[PDB]
Parts: sequence; C-alpha cells; structure tokens
Amino acid sequence: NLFQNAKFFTTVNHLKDLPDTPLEIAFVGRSNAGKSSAINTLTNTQHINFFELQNGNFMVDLPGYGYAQVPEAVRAHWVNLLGDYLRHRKQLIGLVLIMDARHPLKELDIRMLDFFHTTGRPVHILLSKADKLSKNEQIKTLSQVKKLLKPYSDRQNISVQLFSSLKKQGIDEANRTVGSWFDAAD
Amino acid sequence: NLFQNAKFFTTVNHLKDLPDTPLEIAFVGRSNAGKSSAINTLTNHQHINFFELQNGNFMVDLPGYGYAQVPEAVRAHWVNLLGDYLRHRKQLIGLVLIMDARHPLKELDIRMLDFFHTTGRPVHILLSKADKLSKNEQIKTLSQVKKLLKPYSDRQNISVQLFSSLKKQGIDEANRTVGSWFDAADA
Ligand SMILES: Nc1nc2c(ncn2[C@@H]2O[C@H](COP(=O)(O)OP(=O)(O)O)[C@@H](O)[C@H]2O)c(=O)[nH]1
Ligand SMILES: [Cl-]
Repeated sequence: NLFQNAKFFTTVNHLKDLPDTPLEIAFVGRSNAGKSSAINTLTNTQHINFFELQNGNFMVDLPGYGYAQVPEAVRAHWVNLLGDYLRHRKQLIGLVLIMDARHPLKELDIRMLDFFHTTGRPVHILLSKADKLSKNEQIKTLSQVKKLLKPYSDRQNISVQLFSSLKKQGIDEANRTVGSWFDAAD
Repeated sequence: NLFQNAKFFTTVNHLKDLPDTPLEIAFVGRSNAGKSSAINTLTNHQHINFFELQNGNFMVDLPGYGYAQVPEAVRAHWVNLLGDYLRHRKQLIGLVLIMDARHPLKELDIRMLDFFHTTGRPVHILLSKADKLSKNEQIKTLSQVKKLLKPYSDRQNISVQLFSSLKKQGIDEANRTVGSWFDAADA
C-alpha cells in the first residue's frame, strides 16, 4: 500500500541541491529502464526524482550507474557522488537496490553496498526481470544472492526478493519491507 | 628518512595543553589497527604522544578509537576530541590513517576522514598487517579502498599503500609521501 500512495513531487538536477526531507528511502541500480519499470509497477535524460509518501516521508529515484544510464564522460564522477550520498545522506533510512536477476551483484552493485554499509541501515534488493528465469532458476539465484550478502549482516539487515514488472510479481513484499522501515522510524 | 630517529617529546591528555609546534602530521587509527607497531617500525623504536622529527617538526600519535575494552562514553568522548583536533589544529599539515588491511574503512574510519576533509590537507592511508593477506587479497583490498575513497579526492589528495610492520614492507613510500608534505610546507 505504501508505494500506491506515492505522488511525484519534484526533480532536482544535482545532488548538491537535494531538499531537506524528513526521512527518505533511495532506489538505486545499474539500469534506468529496470528501475523505472519497478517504480511504475510499485506506484501504478534521467535526473533525481522525489516522490512524496504519506506523513511527509519521501522516496528518491537516483539515476542509474550502468553504462549509458548517465553520459559516459561523467559516469565515474556520478558513481563517486552517488556513493557519497549513500555514505552521508543523514535522513536516508533504507536502500532499495534493483539488480537484474540474471546478473546480480556486479562490481558497481557491490561498491554501492560498500558505500552504504557503514550506515548500518537496511537494504532491500529487488532481483528484477525474474520472469526471464525459470522458476527453479529463480529459487537458486535468490539463495545464492542471499548467501553472498551474509558478510554485510555485521552491520545491516539485508533482505532480497524476486521481482517482475512484467508479471506484477513481488509488490506485496516490497511494500511490507519498506513500510516496516518507516514504521520503525516513526 | 623522515621518520628515522624521531624522539619522544611530550604526552598530553587535554587539547588545552597542546604544545605550540611549528608544523606537525598526525597518526590516527582504530584500536588494534597496528598503529603503535607502525610508528615503532618507521622510527626504529588514553593520551596524545608528540614526537620530534629530525627535521624539527612533529609527529602526533593520537589514541586509537573504537577500543572495545573501555566504556561507550569514554570512546565517544575521545571521538569528539579527535574530531576537534583534526578539524581545528592549525599547524596540522597532513594525516596518516592506519587501517587493518583485513577490515578497512569502518564507520569510525569514515568519521575521522570526515572530520579532516574540510581542511583540504592530504591524507595518506597505511593498510597495515598486509602480511596477513595473500598477495591477491592485498591487491584487491588496495583496489576496493581506493575506489571507496575517491569521493574525498574532490578536495584532498588521498594516497593509499599496503604496509607491514612485521615484514618491514612499505617504509620507503610512507617516508617519501609524508616527507613531501613537509617539503611543500617549504620547511
Ligand atoms: N602480522 C602482523 N601483525 C601485526 C602488525 N602490526 C601489528 N600487529 C599485531 O596487531 C596487534 C595490534 O598491534 P598494535 O601495534 O598494538 O595496534 P594499535 O592498538 O593500533 O597500536 C598486535 O598483536 C600486533 O602484534 C603487522 O604488520 N603484521
Ligand atoms: Cl562499519
């Protein structure tokens, strides 16, 4: 239900110009198309998009860090800026990390998890495009990814789910998990 | 060698009692990072220790943070005092941050880098106890630490090396790097 109430609020061009939100969660990932599809499924030139949730809380969609998702000449700088945002954004209470289920935990995915890990805040992973895998492959990939992330449990509660925008699969768990973060924070 | 034959000068427990040194560099790190061993290796030898370098300037050894044996309130007090020193010490020209190569860049390491970042001064990282990692693990850790520190390069010259007190690995680069800071200060 939490994401169904989201309303687009404002777009900002530079992290330097972020508004002072009460509380926010961030969506990050390699692929703009996969991340946009997930957000569209959850809510029914890429820039920084703020969506208003209930009670003055916010979700922030940040430009993807994969090839071509921002111009290649500035992508290294963007990775550093986004990494610094994860490390330092004081009102960021949780991270939604979107990764293609066929190719999870690429180097930049892990770098973003490392940038965020010192916060001790929770991460929820959507293994997107789950419909591209057989059901047995989906189950195996989910367990493999969870096992690979166990070292982050020294500081963080990491949760992982399969997600499909095409099949509308996984909406309830995403709402439940992110909802619990704001309930805890409020 | 910048650090060779450095001599102990004084020990202070309060920032009010700091000597009015001409120029200094500071050593910081988490408790059990290997900072005392690294200083002994470099020099061939809670409170703040001042050492006089042969060049007449000073090296400042600040007590390790995150020491699990002492109460949370004492740890927090020293985090605040360290941040005060790093942010405000006018004659501090560079920072040597020592981190256990097996577990680098913990939250308190980030906190110290953040305290010092507003100075624009250089930071040199020693990834210590490197001998406890395989050669490939040492290189991979070098790579990951350098990637995670790139955001600080917007305002500071950040350099990183592997270091082993036990195997006397990394001494030359540590001397050359910190020495260059004193050269640039002109004296
Ligand atoms: N293998 C190895 N052990 C080290 C090295 N430097 C320090 N140690 C060990 O790490 C522990 C903590 O070292 P110490 O210098 O006292 O750390 P400090 O608390 O940061 O001053 C000690 O047991 C040392 O024996 C090193 O280069 N290699
Ligand atoms: Cl940490």
